[PDB]
Amino acid sequence: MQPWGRLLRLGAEEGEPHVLLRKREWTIGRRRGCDLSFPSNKLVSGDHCRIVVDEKSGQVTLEDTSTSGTVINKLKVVKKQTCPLQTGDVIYLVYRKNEPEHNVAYLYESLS
Amino acid sequence: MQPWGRLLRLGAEEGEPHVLLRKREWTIGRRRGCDLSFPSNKLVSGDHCRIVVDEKSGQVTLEDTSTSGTVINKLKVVKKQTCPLQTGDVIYLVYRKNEPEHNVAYLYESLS
Repeated sequence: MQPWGRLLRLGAEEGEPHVLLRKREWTIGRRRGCDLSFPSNKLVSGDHCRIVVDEKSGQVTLEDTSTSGTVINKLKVVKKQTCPLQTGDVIYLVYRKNEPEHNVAYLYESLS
Repeated sequence: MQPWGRLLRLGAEEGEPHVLLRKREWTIGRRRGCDLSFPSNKLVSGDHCRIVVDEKSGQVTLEDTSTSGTVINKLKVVKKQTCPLQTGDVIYLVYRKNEPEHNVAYLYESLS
């Protein structure tokens, strides 16, 4: 099955290869059976999570099956709408993917 | 009224002051009238967005009223659940704040 996505391990030595997702379901875990395995990492659950692409809608999802959870850093676009704000979120009044020099970002933190 | 939260401009010289939110509603825009104004920035709408804390629930919200939107970076925790994935999202199988040496992060990108 043709690749619909890829993964790149960050902070790795120069030349880190991409992992191509050529399956409808991609498992990640400490167990050697997973598609992406981390048998020496004690902080990853046996079956930590799975990435799945929907054939019909075309939407990609990640489902956590670990004992402590999976964290995901995400950029959300709020256009003429309301949105929750939690401590740690960064507000970009101006965001440029190509040129972050022009970014105007603010870290929000509650004091309560 | 006491400060319930604060904002910090990122990427600035050392000594950047936190902006204290002392009002239930805090407007942000190019207009000089806004609580947080950017009169010289042309990429910021007259009234860009508004930050609010519910007197009742205590929840904090950011409402966008700009012409092109407001971007928010999020640190989401997925625990025994599902969640959409978008190109640019970073999956942290292992997350240690301030201890990124132990992080196991993968940048996700769609090919289709």
